[PDB]
Amino acid sequence: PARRPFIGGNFKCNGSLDFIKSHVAAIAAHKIPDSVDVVIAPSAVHLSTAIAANTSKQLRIAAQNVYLEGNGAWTGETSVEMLQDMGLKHVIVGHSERRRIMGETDEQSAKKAKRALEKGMTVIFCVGETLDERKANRTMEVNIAQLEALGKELGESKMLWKEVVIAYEPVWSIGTGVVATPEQAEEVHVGLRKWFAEKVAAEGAQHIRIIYGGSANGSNCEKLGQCPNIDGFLVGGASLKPEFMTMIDILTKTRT
Amino acid sequence: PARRPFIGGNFKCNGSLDFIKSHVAAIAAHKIPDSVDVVIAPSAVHLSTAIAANTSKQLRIAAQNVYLEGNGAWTGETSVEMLQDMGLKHVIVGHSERRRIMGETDEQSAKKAKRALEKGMTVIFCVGETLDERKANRTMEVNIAQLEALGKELGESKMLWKEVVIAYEPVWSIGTGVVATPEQAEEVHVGLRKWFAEKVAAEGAQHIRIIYGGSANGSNCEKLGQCPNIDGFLVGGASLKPEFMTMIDILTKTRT
Ligand SMILES: [Ca+2]
Ligand SMILES: [Ca+2]
Repeated sequence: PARRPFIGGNFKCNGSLDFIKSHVAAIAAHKIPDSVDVVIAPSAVHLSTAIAANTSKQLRIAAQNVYLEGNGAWTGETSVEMLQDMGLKHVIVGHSERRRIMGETDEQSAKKAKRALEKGMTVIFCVGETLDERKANRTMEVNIAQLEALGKELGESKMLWKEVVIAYEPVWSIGTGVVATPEQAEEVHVGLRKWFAEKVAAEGAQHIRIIYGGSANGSNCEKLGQCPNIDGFLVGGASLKPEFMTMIDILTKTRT
Repeated sequence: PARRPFIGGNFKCNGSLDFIKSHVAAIAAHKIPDSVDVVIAPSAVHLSTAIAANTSKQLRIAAQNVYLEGNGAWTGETSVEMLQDMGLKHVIVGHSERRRIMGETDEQSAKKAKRALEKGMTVIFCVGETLDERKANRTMEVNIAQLEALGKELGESKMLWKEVVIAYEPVWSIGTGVVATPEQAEEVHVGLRKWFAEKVAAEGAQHIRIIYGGSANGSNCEKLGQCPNIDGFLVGGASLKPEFMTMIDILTKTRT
């Protein structure tokens, strides 16, 4: 029931070539212990540049999205095969900006994840409810439906769950500066542990990482990290700034 | 009423790092006259690699898609600003694989194009009808609705049309090996010229390029290129092969 802490930084649709070289170099220059997983996710056109600038043996690079077919006639998309050819092993799937703004459905998110996992990738799988859904008292029902879809696609092959990191990001917390309270986030995380224990495996539930995202930063992260079911963070805006490195330091001290 | 010929090659969701280096080098080694525009569009994660391998002063590199906002919280997307920072000036908008498979609407295609054009980019703007629509005798109505949307977004600023290249690709011809006959394609192109003359400008209609796509290759392209309203080609599968270079040679001889 001892879990390795995880922190991811999602650059989103931001960055120039020079900023990527500079900021990746600054993170890579920081001490990153071997006892914590640290991942950053640049925009797709910047992945090659980030890889070249990454001089750290610990720092990993992730893609922000992937398509759910292999190589073929899919103009504008990126395949799992392309990422692995570049040497990448991490990918974000189902981010709310894609679920709620660009119409990506529960099942499509689940199918993207399944294919990446079967190929041997680590998937940061995102779930979260909107303000309306929370007001209608549907928080846990929404979050569990999103996960259930993945369970459906995965099947009785529960071994693929081993490379899933679940990221809970309430939609009303994304980019708004309104971070959830420790009480709000821990409640949802506890909910998800119990679902995982019931629907997948009790021993598995003890080992899978569940991270919190949505306005997480260097000021508010320490208190959150003390919640027992919060294994780390998926960081948006702050991952573009010097305080990402400070978050790495605090995560290490809190949970290792 | 003399128009500069244009050929584009869309790699789609294909390629490895090594294949991109190798194939871009092979195209770049070919003689490309200054009297024809030649553009290739690698997948987004390969753009940097293609740029580095491109030793030609004539060859241009395009992106396969772009989003319709500037830099911000848009996980998985690419901005016009990112492309220009990389030194790119061409982008494909509204490819049918995105209209018909991934739900990209007429107006969204139009808004993507408008933003790219306002920033100074050249847009290869794709239109085309499905087999069902052609059977219901709606070919011209479909194609013109798709373009009208762009006219709507553009406005009384008809000067932005100067950097548009229209690509007609019947959907039933895309990736199927069923190329349209010269008669079928020329008919549609004539239709589009007349719309452009009526809704935009008679002098403009004399200068805008309209290219044909859909199973175009080195065997069937010469006859097509002799149609007066077909100014060149948007090439899919064949752009990944050695015959792309042969198509460049024939286009030059036919239309310059
Ligand atoms: Ca995030
Ligand atoms: Ca094409």
